[PDB]
Amino acid sequence: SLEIEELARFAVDEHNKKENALLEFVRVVKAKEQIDLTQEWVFTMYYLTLEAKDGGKKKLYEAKVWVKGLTNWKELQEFKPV
Amino acid sequence: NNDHINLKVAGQDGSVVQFKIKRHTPLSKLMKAYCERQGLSMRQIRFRFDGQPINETDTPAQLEMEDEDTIDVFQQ
Repeated sequence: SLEIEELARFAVDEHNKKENALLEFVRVVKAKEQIDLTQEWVFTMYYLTLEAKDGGKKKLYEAKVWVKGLTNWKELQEFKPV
Repeated sequence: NNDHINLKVAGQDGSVVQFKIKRHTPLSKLMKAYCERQGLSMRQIRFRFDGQPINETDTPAQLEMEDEDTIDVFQQ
């Protein structure tokens, strides 16, 4: 959950930098880590539901964050509303 | 796509670790990845599926595992 908020912060920061936005990171609402073994290289996908105040107004945002390798050893891939 | 399935590895501690794997990939790949992920050693855990022990050489397809099934892990 801590390691996951550090990811969610990064997702928000990249959404802002990729789209010139001023989103307000609140917290992680839902989170799944899935380890993908389908390729030569292991990677981990994060599927995050976080809420962020747009214009101060609370809204719910979906984020997919790609990670090379396993977590305990990064790139935003999608960021949308529900 | 249908060659890929989602699997969960459930521990006695109530930890659930989720994997996407090809059906004909040996389960050894998932086991060793699970170990490294959880700070564990292979020589000290065993895997079961439907109460039966799992070989490293076995594939999901030989065990007729389907999307969303759970492998269980215990201390050896």
